[PDB]
Amino acid sequence: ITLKESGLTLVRPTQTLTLTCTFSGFSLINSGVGVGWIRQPPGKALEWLALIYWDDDKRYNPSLRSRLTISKATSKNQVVLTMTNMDPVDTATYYCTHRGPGHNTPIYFEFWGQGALVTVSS
Amino acid sequence: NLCPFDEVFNATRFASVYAWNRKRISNCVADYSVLYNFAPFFAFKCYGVSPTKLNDLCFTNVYADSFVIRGNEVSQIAPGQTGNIADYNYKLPDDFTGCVIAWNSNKLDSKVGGNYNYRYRLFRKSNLKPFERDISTEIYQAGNKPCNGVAGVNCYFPLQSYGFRPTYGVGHQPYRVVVLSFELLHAPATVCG
Amino acid sequence: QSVLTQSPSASGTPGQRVTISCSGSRSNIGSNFVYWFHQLPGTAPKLLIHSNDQRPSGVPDRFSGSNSGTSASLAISGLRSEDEADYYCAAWDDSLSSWVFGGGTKLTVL
Repeated sequence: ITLKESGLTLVRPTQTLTLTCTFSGFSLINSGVGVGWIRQPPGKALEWLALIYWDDDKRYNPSLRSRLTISKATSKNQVVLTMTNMDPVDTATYYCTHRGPGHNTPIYFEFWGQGALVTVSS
Repeated sequence: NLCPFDEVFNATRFASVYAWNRKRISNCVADYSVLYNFAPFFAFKCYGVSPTKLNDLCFTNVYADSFVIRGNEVSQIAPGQTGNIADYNYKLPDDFTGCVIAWNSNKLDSKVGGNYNYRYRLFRKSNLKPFERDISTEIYQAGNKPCNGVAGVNCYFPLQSYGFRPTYGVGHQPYRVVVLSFELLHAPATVCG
Repeated sequence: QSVLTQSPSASGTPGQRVTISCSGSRSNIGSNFVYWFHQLPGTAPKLLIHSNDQRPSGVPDRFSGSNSGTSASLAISGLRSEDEADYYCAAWDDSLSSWVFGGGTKLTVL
């Protein structure tokens, strides 16, 4: 199971961020499987952004809702995240993570991507 | 030629109990020795037949009914047992002949925060006939003319969700259940082996 | 109440047993499962313990988890030199309806 993010890493303020998590080893048509996004500023604690189950249940971080949109392209086995109105405080690393089944309870964040450092400046 | 037991037991997305999913299985060489390798089978009981003597008999037509219910309600899937899901959204006759198979699936159906996608009928006018399915979601009757899909003195709504989470006790965890129905009288056998 | 707090430093020494605390509230840590991650300099974190007591395949035995009321603890046995890294809490908060994390602990062996 592998994940990899991609997109534009540098963007000015008042523009929009787009990211694309391409994965391999599981399909978002089975039961259980889901994909989420987690950002981490440089030298701070982790932060949860959004999540999308296999039946298209788009959970969002409430404080960051009204700004985020996550969607899937299952045919291409890829997920797209979009966040408008970026700011210099949003410079961070963004991981795309995977939630599959365990042995008696669902597993969450078992596998991670490799990050994509995103800088918001001029 | 084998028949799809690996499709009804390994289905991609099970159904909710109020809209259960029937399927027919005929014209194959049925092998019941694949089921045991599936799960510890929290519930495996047979009416009118034994599970070990299953691989040598011949049947007329075999139906398979799959859906998902709660933990402490699996006991209601049996002939002549009165309850709430055996009363409003799935009833099987008192002359049943077949088997039921239920295994715990908290691994794949419980979302963190609540899975409000598996619902069940809570209100109906009269109990339903055996092997009957209804899907209409009409608003239920009240003392007085119900409101309109809104709150009021009564004016309730029929369906109710489940809310599965990974921390619920075993009595409230989601269970997947599949029911096999056979026929044996004057059989120019169509499925066995 | 809605944010988990951890002490920043552990400071053990090889071949010893240490514990790492995580204090929550009635709403997040006391009514949900508590995860425990581990994050090394210049690398994505890596799961250590889910469901308060279970280890994903590929984790040594020395890591143990414990939940008690509105508190959580991680017990590391056989402390070694390949473990000095950040350790994080994680829990789903129903009142906020989101995942919340802790600050992190250093745990540099001597």
